[PDB]
Amino acid sequence: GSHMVGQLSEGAIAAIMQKGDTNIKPILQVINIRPITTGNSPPRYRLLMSDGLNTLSSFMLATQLNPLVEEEQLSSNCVCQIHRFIVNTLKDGRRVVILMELRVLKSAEAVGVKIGNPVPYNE
Repeated sequence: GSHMVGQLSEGAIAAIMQKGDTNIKPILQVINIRPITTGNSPPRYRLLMSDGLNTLSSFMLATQLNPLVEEEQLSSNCVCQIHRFIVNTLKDGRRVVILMELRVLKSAEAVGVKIGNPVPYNE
């Protein structure tokens, strides 16, 4: 039947990393979430995300969305649709993608596994 990767926006990560058009609404799977060091500032969560074809490790959650992580709605394996995001390219070429607005379409436990065979984007 229909493959699980059919749920994900295959090619969105390449598009974001090349064209940088933020007027798209890609559906992505969360692979991992990690808090980073922030000192006296609110926690920031870095995400490893998948579009089914690629993963990218440089996604960041806007802190306004921290409750999604802290109340355990946005977690490893869940599928989200991104509705607003910002691209911030660093001096070394790394392109950080900041997720501002999103919908959790399908919970981690309704998915259950990492979907497909995505490979890290590095081109």
